[PDB]
Amino acid sequence: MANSKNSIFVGGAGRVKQTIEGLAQSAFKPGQLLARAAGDAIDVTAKASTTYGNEFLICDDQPQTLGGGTDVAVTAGDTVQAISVLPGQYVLLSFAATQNVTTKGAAVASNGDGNFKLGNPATEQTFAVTEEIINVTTAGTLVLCRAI
Amino acid sequence: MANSKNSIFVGGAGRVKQTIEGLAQSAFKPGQLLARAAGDAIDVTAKASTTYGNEFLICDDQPQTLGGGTDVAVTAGDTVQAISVLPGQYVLLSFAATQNVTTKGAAVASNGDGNFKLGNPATEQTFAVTEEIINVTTAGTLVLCRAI
Amino acid sequence: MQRVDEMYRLVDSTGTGEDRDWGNQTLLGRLLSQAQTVSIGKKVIESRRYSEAGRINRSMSGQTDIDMDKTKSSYQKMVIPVFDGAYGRDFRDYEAMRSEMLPALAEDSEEIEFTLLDDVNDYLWNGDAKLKVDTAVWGGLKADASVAAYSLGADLTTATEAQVVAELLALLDVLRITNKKSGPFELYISPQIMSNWQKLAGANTNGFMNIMAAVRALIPEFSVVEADSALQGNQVLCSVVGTRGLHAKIGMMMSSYQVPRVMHNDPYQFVKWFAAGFQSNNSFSGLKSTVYGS
Amino acid sequence: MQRVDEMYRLVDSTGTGEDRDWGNQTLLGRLLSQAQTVSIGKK
Repeated sequence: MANSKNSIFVGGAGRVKQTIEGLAQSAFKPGQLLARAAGDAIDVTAKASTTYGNEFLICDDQPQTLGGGTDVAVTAGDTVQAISVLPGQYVLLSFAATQNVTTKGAAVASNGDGNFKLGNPATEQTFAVTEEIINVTTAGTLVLCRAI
Repeated sequence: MANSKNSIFVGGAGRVKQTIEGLAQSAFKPGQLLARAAGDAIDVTAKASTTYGNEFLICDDQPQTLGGGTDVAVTAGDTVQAISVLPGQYVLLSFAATQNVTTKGAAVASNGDGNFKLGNPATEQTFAVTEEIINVTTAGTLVLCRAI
Repeated sequence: MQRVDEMYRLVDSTGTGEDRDWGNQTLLGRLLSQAQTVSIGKKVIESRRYSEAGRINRSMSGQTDIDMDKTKSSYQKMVIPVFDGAYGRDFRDYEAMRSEMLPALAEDSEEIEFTLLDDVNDYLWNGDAKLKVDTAVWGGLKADASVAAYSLGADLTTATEAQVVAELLALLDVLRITNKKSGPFELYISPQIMSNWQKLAGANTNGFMNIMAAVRALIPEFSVVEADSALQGNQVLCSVVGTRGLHAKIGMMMSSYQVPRVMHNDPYQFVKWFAAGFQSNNSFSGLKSTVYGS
Repeated sequence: MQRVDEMYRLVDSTGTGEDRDWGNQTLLGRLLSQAQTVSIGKK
């Protein structure tokens, strides 16, 4: 595989990431959309797809010295290190099933389950823009996208 | 007070601010929403809450060597040094009355008077995102918010 | 010089800030002076504790089968978090204040450094339940499960001289009797009691003596008896310090640096950061070593 | 040492012993210091 996908923040050689720490509530996989809640705990979003004003908050992969990878799920009830995405960076998202990415530059909406999808940019908040031409069929595949 | 609020731009230790100079028209307080007008003069916005496309332009505190603080109002008809907020920085805004901030991450809309409020992110432009759990009752209190 | 509308006032901008407290960082000043320095990156520090073991046979001649046994081991966990803080001014201001010789920068480096240690002092007495690696929370010196909780009966702010020593030995006997610990102890008081330990001792009549001088003679096995403002009211704390009791491990010592300026109007910024962690001892059988009074 | 799955635990090997009692062997510490030494075999 010439496109190795073992780091969820691949967005330039001079751009550092912005980290939002917090507590866990469930066991999600790295690369999914999050939403902070009451107390100081983070979990999956579970908001509607047609709701604006959400912050671009994805789950960073955990450190190598804590048993973390791009497919290892997080341990519940602990400190999950996340990423707030600035506009103009590339990040590996995680799409849903049965959608093909044909052109580099389509709009990336947010599904209600914590994954992303190609939606019409007239009724949902556009988070990012596609940057890789692949076709996915299993829910949970990593697709490169630019956050602008 | 462990949360000292005597500088309106607290947004990281490596991020510098973007400054928009201009003339004054009124005597506003630092931390309010502005809007540039004809000539080269700045004042309070006085646009509707349900209007998009506005630039994130808040009033920086004036320099220490000109009688400036986080509560000292500006002198009218002079050079007001302001701040254009890039996405991904924390700034001290100024909210209106009778609204409590419970969860870190709510949407920050703009009231018509030059202050901010927690509005529904479906009919107004979302400027920033809350970052402090406090309850305000007097209009003109400084609340930390991240500009994404 | 001055103008003519300002010849009625003379000024002196020598400046004087605030005074901190009374007995502010007496405990933390002793822990961070006896601390062991580990490398940064080590988030969890495991210390081993072993047991006691043995069998003894006896006879009158000396020819019997001699038995044998060996010692077990167990482990204990702490955690090392990182603290940080920064400060900074703009460009037009600091070039203006350089001319007047008002410092305004070195009198900030001596000011954030006090507020930096205040949250460590907050962490030591109140552990935030959001730095946990596997099971190595800290919880704080007044809510931890590694700290013996003992409820006081008599209020030490209004009691006489006799009820003080009668209820200070009942605190020390949760370290000599029901927890089997020995060695030199230390005692820490709230200032609402250290002030009220100056009233009249009713027993001694050879003049006037205070209760505080009746504990620095009656209980000689006490290394220091100081005040610390983290407690408040009717609360005390007695424990052991050193490597066998309450101890601290420093990840990275307190260092400071300046964010470099690129353009001509880059604001001045400085950063101070620090990393250390705390844990009270616990023997292999499970005998605690710190008592927090009420 | 230190499998790279963990590599985050400074495991120390000191031991930190086990404490005595306060008044464990005070009497026997005085008897065995003033004792007379006889030869073995004398029962």
